[PDB]
Amino acid sequence: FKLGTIGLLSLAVLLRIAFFLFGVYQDEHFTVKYTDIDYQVFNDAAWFVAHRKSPYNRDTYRYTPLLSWLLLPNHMIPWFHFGKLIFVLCDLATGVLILQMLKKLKSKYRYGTDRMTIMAAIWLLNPMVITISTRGNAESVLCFLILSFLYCFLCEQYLLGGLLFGLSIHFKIYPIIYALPIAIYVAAAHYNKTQSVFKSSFKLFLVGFSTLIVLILLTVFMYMLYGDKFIDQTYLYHIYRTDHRHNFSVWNMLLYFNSALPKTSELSKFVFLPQMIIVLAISLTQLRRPSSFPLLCNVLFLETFAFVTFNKVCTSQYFIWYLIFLPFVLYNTRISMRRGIVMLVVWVATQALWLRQGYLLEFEGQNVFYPGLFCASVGFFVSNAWILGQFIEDTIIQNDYVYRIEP
Amino acid sequence: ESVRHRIALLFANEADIQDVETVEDGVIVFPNSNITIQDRWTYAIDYELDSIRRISWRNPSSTRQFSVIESRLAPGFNIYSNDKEARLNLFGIQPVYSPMYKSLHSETWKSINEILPGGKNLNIPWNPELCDYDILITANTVQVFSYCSLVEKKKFVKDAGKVEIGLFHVDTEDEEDINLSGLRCTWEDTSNNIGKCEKTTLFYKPFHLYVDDSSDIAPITIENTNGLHPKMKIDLSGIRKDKDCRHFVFSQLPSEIFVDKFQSPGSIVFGLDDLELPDYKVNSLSWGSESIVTLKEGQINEITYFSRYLEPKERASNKTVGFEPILFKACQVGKEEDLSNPFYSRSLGYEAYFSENTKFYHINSTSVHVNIPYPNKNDIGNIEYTTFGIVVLAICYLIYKLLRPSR
Ligand SMILES: CC(C)CCC[C@@H](C)[C@H]1CC[C@H]2[C@@H]3CC=C4C[C@@H](OC(=O)CCC(=O)O)CC[C@]4(C)[C@H]3CC[C@]12C
Ligand SMILES: *[C@@H]1O[C@H](CO)[C@@H](O[C@@H]2O[C@H](CO)[C@@H](O)[C@H](O)[C@H]2NC(C)=O)[C@H](O)[C@H]1NC(C)=O
Ligand SMILES: *[C@@H]1O[C@H](CO)[C@@H](O[C@@H]2O[C@H](CO)[C@@H](O)[C@H](O)[C@H]2NC(C)=O)[C@H](O)[C@H]1NC(C)=O
Ligand SMILES: *[C@@H]1O[C@H](CO)[C@@H](O)[C@H](O)[C@H]1NC(C)=O
Repeated sequence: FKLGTIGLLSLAVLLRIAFFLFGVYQDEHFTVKYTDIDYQVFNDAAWFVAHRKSPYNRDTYRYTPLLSWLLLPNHMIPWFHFGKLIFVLCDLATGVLILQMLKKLKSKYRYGTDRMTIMAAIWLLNPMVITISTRGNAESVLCFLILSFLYCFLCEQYLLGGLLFGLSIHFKIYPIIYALPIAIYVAAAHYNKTQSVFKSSFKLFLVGFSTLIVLILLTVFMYMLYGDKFIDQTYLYHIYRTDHRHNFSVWNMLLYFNSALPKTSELSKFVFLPQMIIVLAISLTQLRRPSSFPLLCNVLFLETFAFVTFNKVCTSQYFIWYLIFLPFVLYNTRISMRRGIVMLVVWVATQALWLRQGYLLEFEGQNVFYPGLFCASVGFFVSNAWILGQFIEDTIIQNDYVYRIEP
Repeated sequence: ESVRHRIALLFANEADIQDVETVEDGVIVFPNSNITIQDRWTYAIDYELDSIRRISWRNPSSTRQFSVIESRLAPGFNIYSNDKEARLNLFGIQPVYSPMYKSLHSETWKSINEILPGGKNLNIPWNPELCDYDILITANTVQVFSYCSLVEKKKFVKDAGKVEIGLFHVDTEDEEDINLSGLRCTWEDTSNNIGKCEKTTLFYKPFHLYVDDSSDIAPITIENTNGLHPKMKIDLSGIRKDKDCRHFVFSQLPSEIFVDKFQSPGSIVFGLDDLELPDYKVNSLSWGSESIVTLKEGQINEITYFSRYLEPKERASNKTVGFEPILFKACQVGKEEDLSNPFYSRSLGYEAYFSENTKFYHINSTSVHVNIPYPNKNDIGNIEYTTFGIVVLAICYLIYKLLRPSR
């Protein structure tokens, strides 16, 4: 059979409502605290803002003040679950944007078959994404913003695209990695319509100026409003961070041991160089065929995967960063079913092994630091690198039969 | 010799006072049923100053039951000083600051004779394993209180300076308006012979009440004992909230353990409240933290005792550490009652948080232990080389995958 888009949206809405009701009833009755710690931090920051005080008085709150401003109706109106409703609405908007993007792209770039329903349901019908959104995690909002600006680029709305790109860059610092590919596309996006380098260069300068001015205005406004603590906890923390808590990253034990020592080793300060090198190398592949939106989406997905894989910190909440880009990559994929099954099996097995080691360390106190955790991290990193290489091969193969249907 | 000595003999039965022998130059007592001895030494020194100091030692492993003539000392060796100009660095313990005093804490007995002002030496039988000590230093006077138990026949004679002895028995009482009845004797100044004892009655309403008899009012449980952050659960479901009664848990934690003060409303933490820094980054700042946590009546209350990461050392092993929080309910009483008794007096400590007209009911003092392992500081080179080799190989493989010809 073939699911209807309206029916798909209705069933997704029903699932969201059911999970929200589960959450509220379990919080009220069961003493398990289904709601995540991040929502508690956001609620405390919102309380501090509502009492005419700096939100950064709440420890371990390094987000932008806009999140607390958005969650202010938690205390402006006497309810606790408003942030959950806002995040669920953002998740629904993200799904609708995904569906609209696929529908628009299918009519401008030649595609294999009709697969809108399955690729939309990958995101809209995932209990994992549902749990992420309904537990107070804010990632969905960021995801929404991302899609929004990308949509503005698809319909040639470059000014709003730049504004939203600047807003997203202010929200989190990582989307800056998208600057190199997108810009190129924009130039080519005007070369295939107007044969004048002047107009394309002017449009690129315009979008760059818009995003820069939005970012700088937001930064200056926030700093002026909330003092030097905002700048510190938002920017300098990533510079002086010494994250040593167990996490999927490969640099975990190395960073822990280095933080133990008083003087960093000479061949220990280049923990940022490999990430930059691989990100730039993956970014440069956009030049293979510019003025192509599926290629841009695939490049962005590969960039996000590489950035998360090589990050100094990586937990179960970092996956969604690239999961949003999964449909566009898999619409015209050429991987055999057995290969995809192998990739999924290896991914889940490595994740399970690391999770077992971490659970042992946390809930049993066993000394599994050097031999156990490090080997699991290395295995997970190797599996992730192999998966990334396979996806790069997939996108290189894909770039061939994505011709336009221009007259 | 400018010494004043006050001796208090707390008995259990009226007939026990018959066994007391009164010889012309002393008092010989043979224990009958676990009587209590309270010795009070008072000195006069100039010591021009305007601050109070307290040195309280109670054995953490002591199982002796508290008496009506003894205050609830904080477990372990504590030194409080309300002076805001002098520096407290005795015995190499960095002080913890609070809006009322600087405090030093330890769980092992330290020498006291080096701290007593004026270099005064006296015939003190320091018995840290079987006695509780409380030294109060005022502007012009020094007081030493020693609470002990008699397990053998003892003879008291004319000690240095003026000597006064009093034997008391607790008459009918309702855990309020406590009345003691018994004998009081004094030693002549011109001879070592005792005076004529007289009947005496003492009437006082204590502000330290003990309900530790029976009836399991507030059972204490510990879950995830082996884990890094064990959970302390307190049951108050069967007890209804009163008008002026608020329950609290007071815990003195070392530098390797911290409490998230945002977990429950109305919680105060002084000292190392940082939620991210490991043990080796904040070890030299202070000795730890003092936390007072409110509890909600009618529901089970849960407290999480997180543990930091210890600095790796050779021959990896764990560093189990223990602490004993105390559960007490504080009730406010009208400012007309005289909450003063000749035995003990209010001073600096965990009572400084509350007002003067408060009464404490102590319920339970269940102890907790935490096991924290650290790795071996000899694998730094292996970890560095393996991690960097794996990362370099992965980026080389990805770069090779990137360079693939199209079509
Ligand atoms: C955070 C707040 C500010 C909201 C974020 C979402 C909006 C910024 C997004 C969501 C829906 C988007 C719109 C969806 C559809 C369209 C129609 C589209 O029109 C065309 O396709 C023009 C060509 C044609 O059809 O002839 C132009 C972009 C626009 C206005 C999009 C602009 C950006 C919008 C308003
Ligand atoms: C203080 O806590 C202890 C916890 O051990 C209580 O002692 C236990 O109480 C439970 C009832 O909840 C009994 O089933 C156990 O037999 C008791 N002993 C032990 C060793 O567990 C004690 O009752 C509490 N005291 C007060 C005054 O609440
Ligand atoms: C460190 O952890 C080890 C692992 O549990 C502890 O070893 C046992 O601890 C229990 C505690 O009751 C003892 O009864 C056992 O005899 C211990 N077994 C040994 C030492 O082989 C150890 O006690 C912990 N603390 C240290 C080593 O200081
Ligand atoms: C020992 O002391 C306890 C209280 O401190 C008392 O209840 C008990 O009766 C004493 N022992 C004897 C044998 O009397």
